[PDB]
Amino acid sequence: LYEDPPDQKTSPSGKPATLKICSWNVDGLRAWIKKKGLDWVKEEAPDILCLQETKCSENKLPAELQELPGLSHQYWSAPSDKEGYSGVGLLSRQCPLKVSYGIGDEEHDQEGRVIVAEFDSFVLVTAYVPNAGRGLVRLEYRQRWDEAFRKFLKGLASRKPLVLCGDLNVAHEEIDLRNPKGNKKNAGFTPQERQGFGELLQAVPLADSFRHLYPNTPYAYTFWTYMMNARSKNVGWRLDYFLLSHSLLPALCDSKIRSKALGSDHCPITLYLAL
Ligand SMILES: [Cl-]
Ligand SMILES: [Mg+2]
Repeated sequence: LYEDPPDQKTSPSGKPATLKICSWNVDGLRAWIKKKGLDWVKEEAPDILCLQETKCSENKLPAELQELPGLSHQYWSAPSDKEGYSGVGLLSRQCPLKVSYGIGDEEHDQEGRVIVAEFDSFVLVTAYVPNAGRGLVRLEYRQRWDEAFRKFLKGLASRKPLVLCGDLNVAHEEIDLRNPKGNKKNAGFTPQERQGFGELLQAVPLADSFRHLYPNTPYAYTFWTYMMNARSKNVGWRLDYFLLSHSLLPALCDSKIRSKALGSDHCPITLYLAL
């Protein structure tokens, strides 16, 4: 049983939130639209909306999307017929200084997984990290991914404060999933993936915004398998994060998990900063 606390919209020093970022693995744009994903997003009214697993291989974006109120600057993984392609999206009220795609490493840049948007005061990265796979078939690949990604982000953070959000496909600690003992050998909770996530936090460095604010809170999940009504039982995993440069912690007001928002097998997460 989990109840997200009310939105806290001031920083530790009392500054009003000035930026609201929403991130959501949508499990396919079209299916998500059908399930009222966009109605929810219009209620949330974020300054920036980051979407993962759009499954938008085809050139044509749905019309509902370009028309989304306020969020007129929209960046999508380039459409691709490549097998294994996932697609991410980054939509913004303000025009970014600069937008980039991928992580400068060809092995990891074929599947539309990463968008970088630079603003004046910080850089925003959204990512859909590769799942380690059924029977751990993509585990060795995931370890090469974690290292390249860590290095790429360490590079960005050296220029400007960093915000990374998205589906990072790992539950960090035992408190991060309902069933830690049964999943030691499943994608998302292997020691390798937990270790990669620990090295990410250290090397960049980055802080886990939710767990920073709520260090003891259990049953706070962000994903539930469609299988066997896991969501009804809250049999879930926290795979979605906002990770912040330490220098942004004094700007951090709250980090939310939108437990009841329907539309996908993940729920949205939301970040408030005072910048
Ligand atoms: Cl994946
Ligand atoms: Mg999915």
